[PDB]
Amino acid sequence: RRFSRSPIRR
Amino acid sequence: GSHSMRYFHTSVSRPGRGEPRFITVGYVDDTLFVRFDSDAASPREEPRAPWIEQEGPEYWDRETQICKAKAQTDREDLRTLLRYYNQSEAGSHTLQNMYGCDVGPDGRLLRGYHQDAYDGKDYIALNEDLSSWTAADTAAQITQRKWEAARVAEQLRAYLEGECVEWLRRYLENGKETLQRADPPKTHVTHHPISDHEATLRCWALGFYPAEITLTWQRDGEDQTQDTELVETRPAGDRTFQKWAAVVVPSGEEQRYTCHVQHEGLPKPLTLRWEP
Amino acid sequence: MIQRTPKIQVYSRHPAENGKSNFLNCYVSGFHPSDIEVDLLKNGERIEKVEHSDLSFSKDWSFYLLYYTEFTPTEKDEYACRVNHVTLSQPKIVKWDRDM
Repeated sequence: RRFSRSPIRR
Repeated sequence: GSHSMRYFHTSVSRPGRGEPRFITVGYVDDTLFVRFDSDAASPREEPRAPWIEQEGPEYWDRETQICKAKAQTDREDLRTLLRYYNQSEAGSHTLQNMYGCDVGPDGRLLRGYHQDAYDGKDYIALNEDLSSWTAADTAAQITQRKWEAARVAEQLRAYLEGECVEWLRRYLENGKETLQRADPPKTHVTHHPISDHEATLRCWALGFYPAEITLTWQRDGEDQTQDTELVETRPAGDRTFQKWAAVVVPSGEEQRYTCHVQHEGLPKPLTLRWEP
Repeated sequence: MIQRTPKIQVYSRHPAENGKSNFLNCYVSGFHPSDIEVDLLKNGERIEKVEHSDLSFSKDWSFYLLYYTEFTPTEKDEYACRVNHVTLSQPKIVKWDRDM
């Protein structure tokens, strides 16, 4: 299952 | 053997023609098992392998929320990168991200990944130590400073060490009869004259899984790399793969040529030749 | 924008035998950017029922897609794949050859 805390803002 | 889980994401802007399109897919090894497409009717993450359909309703809701969250941040990031690269808003641009994990035969983490590309070139990548970044240019160094200040690597590292490996193990067990049972190639050699005095020998590998394979032609035991036409490994459409290797051979000496096949599903590497 | 032109392979899912139902595949790969137009052709005319895979990409970030349709090989009918992409000045047409 996917990562739930993917980085916001590049 | 070893196994991998990977999530791929693509956002493509279309100025003057709507909001960016977002497509993400997930793989275990060479098997697609989930997809989300923002242009679908009522977009939801959907199953693409029988062994994931058993996941409950909470699973698909969570996956869809995460996908929508990625679409949302990619839309903002596409606007941000126009500023970082001093680009006009009139052109279409692409953001790609892949992350996931490789595990060894014992189920231990071998490598974790999280890397990004802008317009098809490296942007920023998590390093193998899961605690540092490689930025491809000065624009990516802006993102690097932000992600270092926010301790992004620590969040990714925890996922790659934990949930990534643990859920991959779950999928490998649920799909074991297809994900853990390699299909060896079915092989044969064909023969086609191109002149009265030259003929193409084509060495075929069909129906194999996983996609990794080695196909070579030798002449007196020496690799014919320059003279071999080797097509890219290609999907058959039924979750197996195909490949062939061809050499043009002068009349009378087909017998000096052998085709060598290596695949994890084979009990022994193959040495093939043309004989009527 | 460095742009990469698609590689194209046209082939059947199973070994071809005249009169035996099969699947005709057009695999496009290695291209950037991702917008691409792919048609399957029978005797020069567009085939109506064509599906394709969801956009994915390789380690080098280049994209790939599989387009496919059910078909029955015959001695005389000509099948092909037509691909257009920003890198091309005119669409490429790749004929299906059952020996490849």
